[PDB]
Amino acid sequence: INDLLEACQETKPSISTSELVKLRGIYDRFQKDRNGE
Amino acid sequence: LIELAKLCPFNYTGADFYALCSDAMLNAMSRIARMVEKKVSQHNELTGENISTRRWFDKIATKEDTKVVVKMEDFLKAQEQLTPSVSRAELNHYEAVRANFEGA
Repeated sequence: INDLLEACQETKPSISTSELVKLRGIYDRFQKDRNGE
Repeated sequence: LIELAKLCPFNYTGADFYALCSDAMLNAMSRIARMVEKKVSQHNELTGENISTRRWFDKIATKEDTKVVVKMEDFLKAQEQLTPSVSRAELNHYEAVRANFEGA
């Protein structure tokens, strides 16, 4: 468990929040566009 | 069919209607496939004969089971799941094209 916690602390998101929110917005707009509303 | 015509907005295209009908048929087929699966599973116990769905498809999948029957709810549910394949912005762009190519 401790080694797992060390790995968790070391790990950082492969996606920076900027790209996360950008892609979320793009994908939501595409889903809505497909929904045609 | 008139109800479906009522529900559909004016952005649908022949591709959209084909996709909708395909999804409805797929839902009916999911119903049929599940019912055949229950047939096979239950018969595996009642007769104790674990006759895989293959043997049913070759010998016990009668014409009626092969027969495809669809219900309004299938098309309606697909319609709720349905999503047009073009943006109203693109429709307006093509309308702009039409305006110059049809009004003169």
